[PDB]
Amino acid sequence: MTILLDLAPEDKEYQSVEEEMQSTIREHRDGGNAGGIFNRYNVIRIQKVVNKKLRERFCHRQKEVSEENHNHHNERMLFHGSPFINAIIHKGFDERHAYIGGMFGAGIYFAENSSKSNQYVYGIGGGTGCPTHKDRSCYICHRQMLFCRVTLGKSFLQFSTIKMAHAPPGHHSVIGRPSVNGLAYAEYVIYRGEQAYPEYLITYQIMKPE
Ligand SMILES: C[C@H]1Cn2c(nnc2C(F)(F)F)CN1C(=O)c1cccc(C(F)(F)c2n[nH]c(=O)c3ccccc23)c1
Ligand SMILES: [Zn+2]
Repeated sequence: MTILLDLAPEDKEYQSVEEEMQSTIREHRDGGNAGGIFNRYNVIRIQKVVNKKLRERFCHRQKEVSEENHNHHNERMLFHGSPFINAIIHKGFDERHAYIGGMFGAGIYFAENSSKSNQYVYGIGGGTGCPTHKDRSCYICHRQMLFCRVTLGKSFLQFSTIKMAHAPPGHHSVIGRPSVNGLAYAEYVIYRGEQAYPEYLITYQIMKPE
C-alpha cells in the first residue's frame, strides 16, 4: 500500500523541504505551550511517501478542480501535524473524522507555517506532549510532520472557519485569514481528502535556544 523513499541530505529536494520548514517558524500566541519553545528544528530525515491508490485519487480530483477553475488547480505545498501520520499516509486525509465545533469546522486543516503544524503533532493544544516524557516542549523525542501537495482550486478568504462543512459555491478551499481579532496565522482548509497528497514525511526535533 505505502512505500517511504529516503531523500539524501545533499539532494536539492531535501534542501528545499528543510528550508521551507525552517523559514516558516513563527512565535505563537501561547508562548510555546502547545508546540514547545524553539526558533529552529534539527531535521533527522525526510521521506517521500509513495501510495498508488492515494496518488490516483489525488490526480483524478486535481484534473476535476482545474477543469472547474479555468485550468488552474492552484496546488500549494502546506504543512500538516498529526498524531495519526500512519493512518494518513496509508488512507489519506479524511474529512469524515472532522466536525463543527468551537475551534474548527468540518474540514482537513493545513498550515503554511511549520511551527503552527508542530502545535498538533501530539494532538490539539499539543495534547500531553511526547509519550515518553509527557513534555510538549521535548527536545529529545523525534517528531514527525507532513509537507503536502494541496489542491486549492479557487480559495475563499474568510475570518472564521468553524461553520464550514464544505467550500462556498464555485470554490474548492477556504482560507482562514490572519486578523487582529482573529487568527494569528493563516489556516488552509479542504473538505475532500482527495485534494491533498501527503508528499513528504519529515522527522525532526525542535531545538532548545542557546
Ligand atoms: C479530522 C482531522 C483528523 N484527520 C484528518 N484526516 N484523517 C484524520 C484522522 F482522523 F485520521 F486523524 C483531517 N483532520 C484535520 O485536518 C484536522 C481537522 C481539524 C483540526 C485539525 C488540527 F487542529 F488538529 C490541526 N492539525 N494539524 C495541522 O497541521 C493544523 C493546521 C492548522 C490548523 C489546525 C491543524 C486537523
Ligand atoms: Zn520526550
